[PDB]
Amino acid sequence: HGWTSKGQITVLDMHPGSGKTHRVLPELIRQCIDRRLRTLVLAPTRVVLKEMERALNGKRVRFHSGAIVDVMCHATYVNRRLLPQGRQNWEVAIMDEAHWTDPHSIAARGHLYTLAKENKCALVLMTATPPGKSEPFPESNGAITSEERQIPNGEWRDGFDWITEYEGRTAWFVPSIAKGGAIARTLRQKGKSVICLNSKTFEKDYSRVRDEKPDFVVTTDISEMGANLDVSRVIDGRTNIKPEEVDGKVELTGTRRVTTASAAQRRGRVGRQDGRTDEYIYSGQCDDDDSGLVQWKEAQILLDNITTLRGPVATFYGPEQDKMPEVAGHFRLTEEKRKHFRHLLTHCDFTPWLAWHVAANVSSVTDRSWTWEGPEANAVDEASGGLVTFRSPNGAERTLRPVWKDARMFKEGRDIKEFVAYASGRR
Repeated sequence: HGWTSKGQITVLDMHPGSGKTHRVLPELIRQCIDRRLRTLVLAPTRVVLKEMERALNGKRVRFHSGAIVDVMCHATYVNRRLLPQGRQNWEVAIMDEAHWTDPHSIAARGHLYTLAKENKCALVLMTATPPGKSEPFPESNGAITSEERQIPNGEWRDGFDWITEYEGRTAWFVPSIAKGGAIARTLRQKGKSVICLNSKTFEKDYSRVRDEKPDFVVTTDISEMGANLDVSRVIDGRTNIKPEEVDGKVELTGTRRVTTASAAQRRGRVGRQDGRTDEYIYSGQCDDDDSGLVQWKEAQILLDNITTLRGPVATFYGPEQDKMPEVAGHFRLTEEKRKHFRHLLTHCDFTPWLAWHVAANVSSVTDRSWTWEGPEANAVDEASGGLVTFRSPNGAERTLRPVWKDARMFKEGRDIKEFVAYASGRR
């Protein structure tokens, strides 16, 4: 009765240096291929999928963009299950970097957990910070000196000489793309090479880190899911952006303290070379209560729409179930509305929150009046001056003013011009 038995859940929590990708994953897959089990492997990012492809060199595996092993991203798995026909089951599921609080990652591990509890598959979660109780300063075979210092929260001129006098390469974690922009401006002004990694740039620019060896990588939490930045120092203000639903709108004002699992992953970027002691420089405390974030509602929206009313009630993975904001099934859509939802998610780059509000409520898929018929206060500032305006296909001038306002559609990685392409009926 081993790890590939239907209903077994294994958590592999090993640190860097224990052979996870190059020794442990290829052995897990060899056993699955030997036992002729249909096997699913989930990577968080295409970057990690490329590493797996190298580690699984010379095995019979299908990588998504004869084989009984399928390797794909967390998000690809969820987006496939939103299709009527995308619902074949695997007998063994292995999820890498399974701590990610991206909504698709939460719903993926919730779904696989639900199947494993109904004895439909075996589940392996691989993460150094399994969901549940975390420690901020885990001991490993890595050497890390952790020290608390005041850290700039934006541009600085004088002081903080320890930042620029350090010899060797740094990863600086920032709460948002905007804050990262500020830090990168000052670092470049002071003669340092900088690469910015975030939701928008990670998949394209991660490879530049190995190639260019910049003095600083200025990174959002995107780097907490398997990024090997080859740095000797982490700078960590221990903050993140706080997307939350307030008065029926998604807001992006100010910040929250990172979870302990997040602080541990940020610290976890260093300590990778046996024999070398690295630095983790931090400011302030962690906060484990992230239950107020819109990510839990978004993950329930996805999980509700990749399970059936007939199939028994789905849950988030073990301890995350306390953070499911409504009774399971609450956000389930009709086939017809789920087709609209999936289109907005996959073709229009909508957030789950906004794709759900639109698909659930709008009179028809080809209506765009919801983008200008909202309350006055839902307008968007235009960089060039005034409020954002566009022309409908009928040629009428509109002021962008959506019925459902999600601030994430207008900054933090997304351009207003892509949303105006939707609203103007060009997408």
